[PDB]
Amino acid sequence: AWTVPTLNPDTPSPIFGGSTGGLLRKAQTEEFYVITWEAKKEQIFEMPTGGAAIMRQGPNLLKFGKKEQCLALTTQLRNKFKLTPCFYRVFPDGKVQYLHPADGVYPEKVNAGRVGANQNMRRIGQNVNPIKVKFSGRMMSPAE
Amino acid sequence: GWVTFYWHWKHLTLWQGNVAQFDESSTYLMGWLRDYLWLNSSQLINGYNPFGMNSLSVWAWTFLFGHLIYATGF
Amino acid sequence: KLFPKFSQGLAQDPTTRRIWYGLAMAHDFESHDGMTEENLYQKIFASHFGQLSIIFLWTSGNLFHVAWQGN
Amino acid sequence: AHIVKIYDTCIGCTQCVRACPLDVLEMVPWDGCKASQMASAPRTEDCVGCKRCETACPTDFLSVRVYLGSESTRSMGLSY
Amino acid sequence: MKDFTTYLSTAPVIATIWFTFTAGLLIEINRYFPDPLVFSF
Amino acid sequence: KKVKIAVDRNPVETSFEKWAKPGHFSRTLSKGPNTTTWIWNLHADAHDFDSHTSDLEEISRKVFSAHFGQLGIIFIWLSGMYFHGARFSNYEAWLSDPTHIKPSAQVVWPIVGQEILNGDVGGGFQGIQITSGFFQLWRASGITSELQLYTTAIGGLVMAAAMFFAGWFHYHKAAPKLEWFQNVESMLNHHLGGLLGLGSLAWAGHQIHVSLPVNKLLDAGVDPKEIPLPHDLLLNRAIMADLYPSFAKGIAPFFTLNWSEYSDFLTFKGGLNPVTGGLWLSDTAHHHVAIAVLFLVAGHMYRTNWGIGHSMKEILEAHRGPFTGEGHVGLYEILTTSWHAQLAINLALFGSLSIIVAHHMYAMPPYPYLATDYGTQLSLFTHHTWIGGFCIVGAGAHAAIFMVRDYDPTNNYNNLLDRVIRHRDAIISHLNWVCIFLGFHSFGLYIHNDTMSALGRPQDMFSDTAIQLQPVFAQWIQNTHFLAPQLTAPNALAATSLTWGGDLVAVGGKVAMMPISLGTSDFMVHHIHAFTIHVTVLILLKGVLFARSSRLIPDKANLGFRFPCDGPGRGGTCQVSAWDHVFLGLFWMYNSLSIVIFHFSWKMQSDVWGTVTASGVSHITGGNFAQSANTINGWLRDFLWAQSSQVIQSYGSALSAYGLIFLGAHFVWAFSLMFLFSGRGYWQELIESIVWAHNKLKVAPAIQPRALSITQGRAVGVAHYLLGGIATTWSFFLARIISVG
Amino acid sequence: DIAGLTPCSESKAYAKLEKKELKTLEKRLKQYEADSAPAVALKATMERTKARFANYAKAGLLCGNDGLPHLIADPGLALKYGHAGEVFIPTFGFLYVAGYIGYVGRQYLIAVKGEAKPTDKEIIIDVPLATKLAWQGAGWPLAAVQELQRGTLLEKEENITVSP
Amino acid sequence: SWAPSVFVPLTGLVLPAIAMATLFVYIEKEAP
Ligand code: CLA
Ligand code: CLA
Ligand code: CLA
Ligand SMILES: CC1=C(C/C=C(\C)CCC[C@H](C)CCC[C@H](C)CCCC(C)C)C(=O)c2ccccc2C1=O
Ligand code: SF4
Ligand code: SF4
Repeated sequence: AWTVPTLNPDTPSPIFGGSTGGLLRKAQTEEFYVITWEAKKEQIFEMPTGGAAIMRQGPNLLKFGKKEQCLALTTQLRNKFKLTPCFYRVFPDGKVQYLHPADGVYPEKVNAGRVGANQNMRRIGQNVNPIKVKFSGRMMSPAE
Repeated sequence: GWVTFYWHWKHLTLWQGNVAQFDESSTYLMGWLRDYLWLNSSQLINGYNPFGMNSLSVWAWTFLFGHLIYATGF
Repeated sequence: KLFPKFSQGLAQDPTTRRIWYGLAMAHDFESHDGMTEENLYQKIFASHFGQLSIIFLWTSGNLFHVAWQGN
Repeated sequence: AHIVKIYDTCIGCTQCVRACPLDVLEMVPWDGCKASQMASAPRTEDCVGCKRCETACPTDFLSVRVYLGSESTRSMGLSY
Repeated sequence: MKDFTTYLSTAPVIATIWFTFTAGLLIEINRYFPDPLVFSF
Repeated sequence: KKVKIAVDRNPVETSFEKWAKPGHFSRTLSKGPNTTTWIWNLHADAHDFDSHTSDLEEISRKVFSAHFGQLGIIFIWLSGMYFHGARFSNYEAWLSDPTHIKPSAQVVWPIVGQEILNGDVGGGFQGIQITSGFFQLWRASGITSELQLYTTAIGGLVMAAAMFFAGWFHYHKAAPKLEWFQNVESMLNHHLGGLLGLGSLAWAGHQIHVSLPVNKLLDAGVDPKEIPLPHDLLLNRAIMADLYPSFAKGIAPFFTLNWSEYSDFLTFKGGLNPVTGGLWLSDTAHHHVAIAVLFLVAGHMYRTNWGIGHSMKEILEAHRGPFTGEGHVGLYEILTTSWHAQLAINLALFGSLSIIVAHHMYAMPPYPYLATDYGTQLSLFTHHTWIGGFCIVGAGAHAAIFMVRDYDPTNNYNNLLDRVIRHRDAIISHLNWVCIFLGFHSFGLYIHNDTMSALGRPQDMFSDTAIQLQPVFAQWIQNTHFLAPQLTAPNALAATSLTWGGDLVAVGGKVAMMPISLGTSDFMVHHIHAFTIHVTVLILLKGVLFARSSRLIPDKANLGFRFPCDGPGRGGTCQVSAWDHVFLGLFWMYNSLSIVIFHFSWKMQSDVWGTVTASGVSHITGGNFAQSANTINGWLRDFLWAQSSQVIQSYGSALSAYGLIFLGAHFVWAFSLMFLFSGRGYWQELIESIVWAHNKLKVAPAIQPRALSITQGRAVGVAHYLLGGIATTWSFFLARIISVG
Repeated sequence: DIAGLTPCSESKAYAKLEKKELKTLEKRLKQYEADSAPAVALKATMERTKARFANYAKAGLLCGNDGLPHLIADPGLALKYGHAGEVFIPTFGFLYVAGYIGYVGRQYLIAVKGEAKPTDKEIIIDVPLATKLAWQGAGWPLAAVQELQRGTLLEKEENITVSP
Repeated sequence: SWAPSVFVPLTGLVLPAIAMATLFVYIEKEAP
C-alpha cells in the first residue's frame, strides 16, 4: 500500500503572520525542508521558529531550514495532536527527497525489513586500543 | 605566581635593607596584600597621571593591558 | 576548502572553525590524513631544524639590536 | 559526519529512537534480546552529535555511542 | 511527638545542634582559659 | 457576589509527620537518597511550587502562606533592629549630640580579642558603628527614648507571631480558594486604597501629631527628656498650638476647606532644613497627605461588586491598534493564571523602585542628620542599588519561567506576546548592535584617554581641559530644576534638592548637600552605565525571548527552564537554557552596579562630601573626579588604590573586621572561579578516586558522593562570585567612609 | 636560643611590644570615666593582655628579632630543650580527637550498612546509636590497632576499579 | 639612521598587509 509519497506546493500553509525565524539563504542555495500533515480540525500549534500558527482542515505544507525543526514539529504534532506528519528534503534544483518514515512506519517501531546499519556485533568494552588503529590513513576511533 | 611573589618580595625587602619588614609582614596574608602588592605598585600606577608621565608609563599601560586580557579570558 | 591541506575532513567544513582548527591541529602530525610513521619522523626532523633556526635568528636579532641601538 | 555505533548490549527498549531529535536511529529485527529488536544508525549524515540517544540508553556502559567526527552543515545544526 | 523527634534527628538539625554544642564548648573554654597558644600545665 | 470571600475549611492537617520525610513535596524526591544530588535537589526544588503540583489553587495557597512566613521574618528582623537599638546602643547619647557621636547598635562579646571591634563611637559607649540609618529614622519618628524602642520591639515580636499564625491559619485551617486569588480588581482596590493610601494617611497622622512637634523641639534645641511625650501632644491641643499656631483652629479648616491656614505645618518649602540637613518634616507631612489622597482616589478605580468601576479585561482588550495585531487580548488571562508572569513584572518594577529610592535619598535626604553621616548615605545607596539589580535579574528569570512553563500558544495568537516572539531576531539583533556601539563609544573613550595619557599627549584626551564631551542635556535639566521655584513651581520656597544648583547646606561642619557639576567624566560614566544596562537587558531579554526555541534548538521548551545543555552536538550547546542566560545576566548586573556604586562613591567624595570651614570647602578626595576619572588608570590609582588605603591598614582598630572580610571576600570570589571555569566530569572522576579510598578503609557512605550538577556548579560559581565581589566592595566602602567620612 | 632565637622573658622587643599594646589601650582608656562600663572592659582587656604576656614568657616560648613567640616543630629539639607543648604535645592531642571522629563515623557507617535501607539513617541520624558510638569510641586507638591486626580495617580487592 | 622610519612602517603596515591579503586568499581556495 505505502510507497514513497510525493509533494506538491499546492497544499496550503497554516495561517501564520510570518516571523523573523524563517528561512535564510541556505534555503535558496543549499537546501530547505518542507513538512506535510493532514489535520482533522482547525487548531493552534506552536511554531518551532517562534510564534503560534493555526493549522487548517486538510493538508498543510510548512517549510524549515533544519531537520531538527521539522522533527520537532512532528514531535509536537504526534504527541499533543495525534496527527501523522511527514517531512521531505528539497534542493534548489527541484529535487525532492523523502526523509521521515522511509518505510512508512515511524522509526521507534519495527517494520520487519529495514536493514541494520552501523551495528557492532560485540560489546563496547571490547573495543581495541587506539594504538591498534594508529596510522589508518585518517584519524580514526577504535570503534571504526 | 606564589614562588615569584615570594621571590620578589623577599628580594625587595633585601635590596631595600629591611628584612624585618618582610619577616613581620609575610606571616599573614594582609601583609602580602598591603606591604607588597599595594605598596610596591605606587610608582607603577603613577607611570601616567593627569600631571604628566615618565618612563614607567609603558609599564603602567601594560599593567592595565594585562588586567584587560585576563578579564577577557573570563 | 583548501587550507587544511593535512585534514580532508576539516577541508569539507563550511563553517568558520575550519580556519581555527587548521591553525590548531596543524602540528598534530599523527592525526594528519595519509600520515605514515616515516613521514611523521621526517616532518618532526624538519620541524626541529625550523625551531633551531628560529632560536639562532632570535639570538642574532638580540645581538644586532644591542650592537646597533644599544650602549 | 559523526560516528554513531550501537552495540549488542542493546535490550531493544527503543528509547534512543524516541530520544533522537533528528531521526538518525531506527529499530531493526534481531535475536539477541527478549524484545527481538535492536537499534540501527542508517542516517548518521543527519546526526548533530547531541547525545540525547545515550542519555536515554538504560544499559550500563551505554549501548548507543556517538563519536564526534567531522562537521558538515548538517552536523553543525545550521539554518544558514 | 515521635515525628518531631525524628525531625530533630535529621541532618541539618543535628548539624546545627552539634555545631552549637562544639562551638559553645570551645567558647566557654576560651572564656575560662584565655589565649591558649601553647600547652601549659 | 462575584467578589466574595471563599475559603476551604481544614485543607491540610497540621502534623510533624511530613517534617520527618524530606522530599514529601516532590514525586521524585519522596523515595529518599541514593546519591548526594538528592539533598541538593531537596533544597533547590523546595519552593518551586509550580513543579510540585499542577493545581493552581494549591500553588496559590502555598505562595500566600509563604508570604506570611516572609512577613514574620521581616517583623522578627525589624523588631530585632528596634531591640538592638534599645538595649545595645548610644541612641540616648546620640540624640544630645548627633554630630560628634557615631551611631552604634551592635556590641560584641569580649572573648577572642574581638572586643577591639567595640570601638570608641562616642557618648560613653563602645560598639560597632552601624550604617543602616536606623537612628535617623528614629529621630525622624520622634522616639527620644529607648523605652519606645523596646516597646515597638515587643510589638514587632507580637506582629511576627501574628504573621506566623496567619500563614498557619490560611494554609492549614482556613485556606482561600482559587477564585479568591483571581479577584485582582479587589486586590488592587484594597492595596491602592488600604495598604498604600491608608498607610500613608496613617503615617501622615503620625507625622502631624508626633514627629513634627518633637523634631521642632529638637531643632529649636531642647533636651529629649525635656520634650513633652507624644501622648501629651495628642491630648493637649495647647502645646500643639504653641508649636504650630493653627492647631488652635482645630479640624475646622479641613472641613471648611480653609486649608491655607494649615500652612504652618503642611508646607511646600523644598530644599533642606539648615538646622539638620534633612528634608523639612512639614514638607514630608504634606507629601504623605497628598500621597494618601491620591492613592485613596486610585483605589476606587476597579469594579468589584457594584456596577461602578473599571474591569481590567475590558481595559486591555480595548487598547489595540493597527500595528500590534490583536493588542492586549489574552494578557488578563495570563496575569491571572500564572504567578511567574506576575513575579516578573513585580520584581522588575520593585527593583526599579529600589534604584529610584537610592537616587532619591542622597539628593533629597529625608532624615535629620542623615546627609552628614556619610557612611549611612554611601551604604544606603549601595544597598538599595544592589537589591534593585537583583530584583531586575529575577524579573528576567521569572519572565522566562513563564515562557517555558506557563506560556500557551493557544491563548496567545497575534497578541503582543506572539508578535514579540515573531521578531525576537530583530529585537536581539538591534540590541546587539546598540550594545556593541555603546561598548566602543563608551569604553574606547577610556582606552583612548589611557593611550593619550600614556603617550605623553594629554591635550588629545577626553577631559574638560581637552576634547570636551559636555552633558548638555543633564545640565539643561539642572538649570530648569534650579529655576523651577521661579515660574514653573511658584509655591516652592527652594528647589526640590540641592543637586540642581544653589548653595550648600552645612551641618556640624560637614556638607549635607551641595550642587553637583556634570562634566566630561560624568558623560563618560553615564554612557558606561547605559552600555552595561543595555548589555544586561540583552542577556536577560535574549533568555526570555529564546526561552522556548531558537534556530539552534527548536524544542528548548521541552528541555525545561533549567537544563544544562543539549550535548556537545551541533557545534556545542553549552549554556543554552534561559536559566543560563540569567546566570550570565547576574555577572553583568554585578558589572553594571559595581560601576554605579563606584561612580557614586567617587563623585560624592570628590564633589559633595567633606568638611566645610566657610573658607573654600575642602572635599574628601580633594575634587579629582572630573580631573582624574578620564582613564582606567585614574579609576585604578585615585579610587581603588587610594581609597583602599583605609581598609588595608585597619588592623589593630575597630575597622579591622572590615580588614578581614576584604581579604575573605577576595577569597570567596576567587573560590568561585574553581566552579565557573571547571566542569563536572573532572570532579566526578576525582570523587571516584577518593570513593576508592573510602572503600579501601570501609568508610564509603551509603548516600553516594556525586559531583555537583552542571547548573548547580554554575549556581555555586555565580553565588560565590557575587558574594565575594559585593562583600569586598562592602568592606572597602565601609572601612573607607567610617574612617575618612 | 635554639636557632638564633631568644627566650621571650629575655628579649626586649617582646617587652616593647607589650608596652606598645598597653600604650594603645591606655590612650584608648583616657577618654572615659574611671568607673563606666567601657573603662571596665578596657581594663579587663589590659588584664587579659598582661596575663597573656606573663604566661607566654612563663612557658619558655622562643622569641625572634621581631619579639614574637615561635614554635619549634621538631621532636628532639622540643623534647631536648623543653618545647614539647608547642607542637609535640598537641600533635597527639589533635590526633586522638581526629581518629576519634574518624572511628565514630566509621563505626556509625558500618553499623548502619546492614539494614533495610541505610541512606535514610544517614540523612536522619539514629541518635541512640550515634550517642552509643560516641561514648564507646573513647578507646579508639586500642580498637584501631586490634582491627588492623585482623585485616578487618582494610578491604581486599573486592573494591571497585575501572580498567587496570 | 633612516632605518627605523622605514622598516617599522613596512613591518607593521605593509608586509602584514601582504600577510593580511595573501594568507587570507589561501584560506577560501576551491580545492581541485
Ligand atoms: C485594605 C485591605 C488590604 C490590605 C491592607 C492588604 C495588605 C497586604 N496584602 Mg492583601 N488582599 C486584600 C486586601 C488587603 N491586603 C484582598 C481584598 C485580597 C483578595 C483579593 C488580598 C490578597 C492578597 C494576596 C494574595 C497577597 C496579599 C498580600 C498583602 C501584603 C503585601 C505585603 C506588604 O506590603 O506588606 C505590608 C505590611 C503591612 C501593611 C503590615 C501590617 C499587617 C496588617 C495588619 C495585615 C494586612 C491587613 C489585612 C488585610 C487586614 C485583615 C485582618 C485579618 C484579621 C482579617 C499586605 C500586608 C501578599 C502577602 O504578603 O500576603 C501575606 C499576598 O501574597 N494580599
Ligand atoms: C520575590 C522574590 C523571588 C521569589 C519569590 C522567587 C521564587 C522562585 N524562584 Mg527566583 N529569583 C529571584 C527572586 C525570587 N524568586 C531573584 C531576585 C533572582 C535573581 C538572582 C531569581 C532567580 C531565579 C532562578 C535563576 C531560579 C529561580 C527559581 C525560583 C523558584 C524556586 C526557588 C527555590 O526553591 O529556591 C530555594 C532556595 C535556595 C536554593 C537557596 C538559594 C541560596 C542563595 C542563592 C545563596 C545566597 C544566600 C545568601 C543571601 C548569601 C549569604 C549566605 C551566608 C550563609 C554566606 C521560585 C518560584 C528557580 C526555578 O523556578 O526553577 C525552575 C530557578 O531556577 N529564581
Ligand atoms: C574586560 C573583559 C571583557 C571584555 C572586554 C568583554 C567584551 C565584550 N563582551 Mg563580555 N564578558 C566578560 C568580560 C569581558 N567582555 C566576562 C568576564 C563575562 C562572564 C559572564 C562576559 C560575558 C558576556 C556576555 C554574556 C555578553 C558579553 C558581551 C560582550 C561584548 C559587548 C561589548 C561590546 O561589544 O563593545 C565593544 C567592545 C569592547 C568594549 C571591547 C574592547 C574594545 C576596545 C574598546 C577597542 C577595540 C580595540 C582596537 C580596535 C584595537 C585593535 C587592535 C588590533 C591589533 C586588533 C564585548 C565583545 C555581549 C555581546 O557580545 O553582545 C554585545 C554579551 O551578550 N560578554
Ligand atoms: C569543587 C567542585 C565540585 C566538587 C564540590 C563537591 C561536590 C561539594 C563540596 C563538599 C560539599 C560542601 C559537601 C560537604 C559537607 C557535607 C554536607 C558533609 C558535612 C559533614 C559535617 C561538616 C557536618 C563540583 O562538583 C563541581 C561541579 C561542577 C563545576 C565545578 C565543580 C567544582 O569546582
Ligand atoms: S546524536 Fe545521538 S541523539 Fe542526536 S541524533 Fe545522533 S543519535 Fe540521535
Ligand atoms: S540503546 Fe538503550 S535504548 Fe537504544 S535501543 Fe539499545 S537499549 Fe533501547
